[PDB]
Amino acid sequence: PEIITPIITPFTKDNRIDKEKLKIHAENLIRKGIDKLFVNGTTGLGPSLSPEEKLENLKAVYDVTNKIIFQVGGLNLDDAIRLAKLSKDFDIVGIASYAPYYYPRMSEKHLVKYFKTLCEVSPHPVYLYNYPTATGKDIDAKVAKEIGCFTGVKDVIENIIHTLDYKRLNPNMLVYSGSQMLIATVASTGLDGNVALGSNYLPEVTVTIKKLAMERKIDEALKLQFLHDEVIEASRIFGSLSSNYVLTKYFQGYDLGYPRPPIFPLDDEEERQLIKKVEGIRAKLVELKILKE
Amino acid sequence: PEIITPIITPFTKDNRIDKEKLKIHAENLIRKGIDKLFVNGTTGLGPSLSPEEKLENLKAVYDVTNKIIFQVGGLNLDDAIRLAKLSKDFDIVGIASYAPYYYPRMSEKHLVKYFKTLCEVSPHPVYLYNYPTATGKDIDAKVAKEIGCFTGVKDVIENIIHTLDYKRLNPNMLVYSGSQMLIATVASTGLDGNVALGSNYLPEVTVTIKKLAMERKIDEALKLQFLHDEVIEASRIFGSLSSNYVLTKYFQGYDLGYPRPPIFPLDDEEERQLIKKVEGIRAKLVELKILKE
Amino acid sequence: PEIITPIITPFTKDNRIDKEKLKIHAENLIRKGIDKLFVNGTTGLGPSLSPEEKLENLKAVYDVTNKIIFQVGGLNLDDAIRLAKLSKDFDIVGIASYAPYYYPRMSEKHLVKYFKTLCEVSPHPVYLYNYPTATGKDIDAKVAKEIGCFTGVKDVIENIIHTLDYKRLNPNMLVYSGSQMLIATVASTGLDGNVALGSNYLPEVTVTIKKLAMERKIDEALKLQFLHDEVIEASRIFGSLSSNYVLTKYFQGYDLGYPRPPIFPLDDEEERQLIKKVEGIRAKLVELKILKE
Amino acid sequence: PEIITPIITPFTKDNRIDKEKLKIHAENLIRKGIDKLFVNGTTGLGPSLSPEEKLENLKAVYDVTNKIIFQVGGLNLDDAIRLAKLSKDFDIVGIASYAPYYYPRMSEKHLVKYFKTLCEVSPHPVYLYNYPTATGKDIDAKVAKEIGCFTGVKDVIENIIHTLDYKRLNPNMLVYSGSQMLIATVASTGLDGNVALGSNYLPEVTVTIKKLAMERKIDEALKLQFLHDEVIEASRIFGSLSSNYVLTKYFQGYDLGYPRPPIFPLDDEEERQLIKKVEGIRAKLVELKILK
Repeated sequence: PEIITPIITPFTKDNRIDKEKLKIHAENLIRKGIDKLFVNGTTGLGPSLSPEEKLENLKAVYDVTNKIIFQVGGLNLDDAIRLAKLSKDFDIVGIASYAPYYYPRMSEKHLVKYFKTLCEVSPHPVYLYNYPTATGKDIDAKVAKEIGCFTGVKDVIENIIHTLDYKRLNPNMLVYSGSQMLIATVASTGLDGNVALGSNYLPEVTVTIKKLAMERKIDEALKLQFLHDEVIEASRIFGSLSSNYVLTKYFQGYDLGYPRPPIFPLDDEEERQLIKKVEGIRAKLVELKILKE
Repeated sequence: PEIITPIITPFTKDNRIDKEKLKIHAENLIRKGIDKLFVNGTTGLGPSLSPEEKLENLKAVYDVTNKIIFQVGGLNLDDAIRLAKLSKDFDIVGIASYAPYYYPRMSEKHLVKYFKTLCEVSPHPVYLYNYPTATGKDIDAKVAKEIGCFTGVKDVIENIIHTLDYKRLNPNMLVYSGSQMLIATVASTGLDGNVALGSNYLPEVTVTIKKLAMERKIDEALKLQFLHDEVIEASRIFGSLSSNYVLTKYFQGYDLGYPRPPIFPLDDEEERQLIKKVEGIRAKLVELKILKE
Repeated sequence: PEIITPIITPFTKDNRIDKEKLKIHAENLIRKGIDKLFVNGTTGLGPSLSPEEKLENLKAVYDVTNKIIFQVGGLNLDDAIRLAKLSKDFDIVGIASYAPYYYPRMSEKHLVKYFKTLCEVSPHPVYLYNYPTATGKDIDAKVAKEIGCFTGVKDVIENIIHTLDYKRLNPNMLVYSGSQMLIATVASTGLDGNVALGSNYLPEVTVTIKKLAMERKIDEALKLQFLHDEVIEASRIFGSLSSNYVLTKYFQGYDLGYPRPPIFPLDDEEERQLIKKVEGIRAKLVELKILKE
Repeated sequence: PEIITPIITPFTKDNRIDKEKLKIHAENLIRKGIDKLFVNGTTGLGPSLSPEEKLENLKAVYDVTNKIIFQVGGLNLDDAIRLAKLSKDFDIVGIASYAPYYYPRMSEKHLVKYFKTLCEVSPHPVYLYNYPTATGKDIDAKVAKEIGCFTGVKDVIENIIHTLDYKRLNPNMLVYSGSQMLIATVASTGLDGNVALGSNYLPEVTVTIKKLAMERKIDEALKLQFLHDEVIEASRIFGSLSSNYVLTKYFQGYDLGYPRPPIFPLDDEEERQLIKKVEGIRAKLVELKILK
């Protein structure tokens, strides 16, 4: 079982990547037991980044670790190809792409051709990043088998049978769930792990749930799952992708800068309200010895 | 954890409930280890049954077992009230209702009042039957808490975090998933069991997956899960609610008659095509000693 | 260019059809210039009515007028067949059915077979009642052509090209829009009329918009269209199907009884709030000489 | 009322904007009666263009006409701001933006702030480009009123009451429908015109339908509407955004190059089947003297 963090991209006030804060964050995640870092995913505002910026993020995290999956996709296939080729000089886990987003009613043949083109140019294993609520497209287990060249899939969906279908139809594929329900996906149900959307700000909780689940301490894991879920709900009040910055600073104790507008930062009042909603959870996690005081 | 079968309603060729086939089927399910029978659910074509027929189903299954959850809902609240009251004389597990279907944009206040009215008249525990893809409405954990009178919920959805939310917000509620992914939901993830949509025709597989999962024989449970999933996929070719009849006859060895049009019966060609698609699965299950040749 | 009213079903406090109030309402609508009355549609709570109740509604309206389309559909095809046959003794415009509702993932073959069965037994022209938001199914122009036996379609959808497609692919079919935008569908865009959701409580507005639109007085019709839309929006505050009763009493001056729970009646305070929301609209309609005070 | 064409962006075989084919196309549309050109819309593959390419498109079309609405939106607000400011030196009709796409569950507050920011820096009138099926967001008449700074809206949706709501709640706003049903939106329903997604390849049909409609000749307008609809249905066989290139070449007689992958071009065989599907429609339009 592995935990993959879709790592946040810190931006400066000038709306450029803050490489030093990114390095600090990646170092903390690896130190806290995260297995692999997924760079330029939704949580990292991948679609908001130019190709150059996607490459910047890779370079900053690569200084720290090579346990990286490098998301390269976009609506200009030539740029995705150029990022795939540029990744050759990095001894990472793989590259990845979401399906082409925005445009409705794209044919299956064109979607398959997009992914097969990336596979044909990739110097690394290729991972499917399936995120239907954001892309409008589902690249399901059958289409993945037709594409035929994925080493793995990250299925960011709450429909857990949909994720298991990949393993059934592609027994050699590494299959990761992005379900919020870590207990039922990270270990012992047929999958290889979880792409954990809350692991940026509470990697200790994610990692401990994984351990407890592997030990079958389900009641103990549930208690932590529920605290995790309360933080997720609180993060949705003002926008989860923006709230992730405030929560990482609060729980992990270092600043992660700003998101990129139109993913606007929480304003002062929103930040204080969000902290009020989670300060009792922090206290409980300290009592449980999950977090340090 | 417990397995709940949403039991099929067998109809005769002239569209009457076949009470004797229903009793044979109910007896087989209990004998094969199903814990409880859910009567007049989607799988039982509940919405296609008059209130008089819904009661007729209860009476037939009650001749076999009292481990019944009696679905009574509909768009005439007086009929649902009458069925709830008629159930006083039956020593059953509970009554249940789906949310009012068909009408779009029903107010939360009116949905809450519908369920609270049933609770006020029920002589038994009341179960929420949540089936958003059919009713067009979701009665989520928060609305369930507001209603405040459910003894349990059957959450027929693949979104497993949605199901866990009921247990987090309502710790005393019995919470059952209708996910196809038995191996995750039946045991060891904090729910009370599974409403197993495929357990009419392969109760042995459902019950064995549960046993293997509880024993931590996950590789063995997975092989059976996949066989189950292949059958579910084949059932979708011609329509699962109709295919359920052919599959029960094939795997369990007794006739269950016909569905009720517009849930049309598979014709003979469709029956033969479906059987060809699953006969290798049957042979595998015989080899595995799950079924008898 | 015809206006069709999907007529309300008035119920008594005892939750039975109020035949006398239905007769008075039907008489008023015809007297105010509505062309045809559509009985047992969504606005009439069709799916909440037993087959016998659907037939009662036909009889009560038929005493008044033979300008009826009789909705007979449901989830027991035998009952819909019964009703179709029972209509033979009524010299009405046609019968109608929505598609089978509730059950998801019904095959095109089965949906086609449902409607072809009704056509085979019908003693009257058969009309498609297309309401995808309520039924979960779209019987579009292509499927209607495949069914091949509809005399007309009522397309209750805001997608106006969807409605025109029926006329393009079925040039001999009568095609009515259920769009809220009367001005654009009641005349001069290739359709045969509108099924007017608000014509129960303001038939005068509906009929006046029709005449103004034919007389090429689009500025005048727009003003009334806007007042009509403001009333529609106010009806959604507490639930449109319930608010339609209060609005008919307020604008037309006679009582229409109660809806059938779970379509709950507005309580006395909700009624007061709704009337305040439309008080100024009534005054404007009186000033414009469309309603007598 | 007006016809607005969301103009195609022609690309070369090596995936560069073909400025000289774009100018040929723009000049033809204007010559055939199109009122305004909407640049970097969905049909122009706006989200597939860098901000630098979005400006390139403006500069090329501006060589032909100033009757331009310049779409500048994207997921880096600083780039949209730059494009809005760069537009100052172009004497055009307005700028436009779609709502931020991709990210789900964006708050109304953040959506409003995005548009109000563009309004604060824009040297031209600002148009809302509402396309819920592509962006996942609906900026409806109520939210547009709250934003309060739109000169106009292009509502790319088949729900015609949704579009009229903008005029009811914002009486001074210019309101255009992107409905396929031209004959109901190009005149006599309270709207200011139509953003016509088939007008790239059959501008004659769009403009003639508008004329006939205004002239109350609804029977003849309907016959053209149906032919237009048959071509649109054919365009969906292999992909509408890709098929629009083949159809423009076939009906207008000049080459428009290629789309940008993953909007892949039709292959030679796909092109032949599409042409076979519409060849009878072309002959009919010629007979009717719509085409020559």
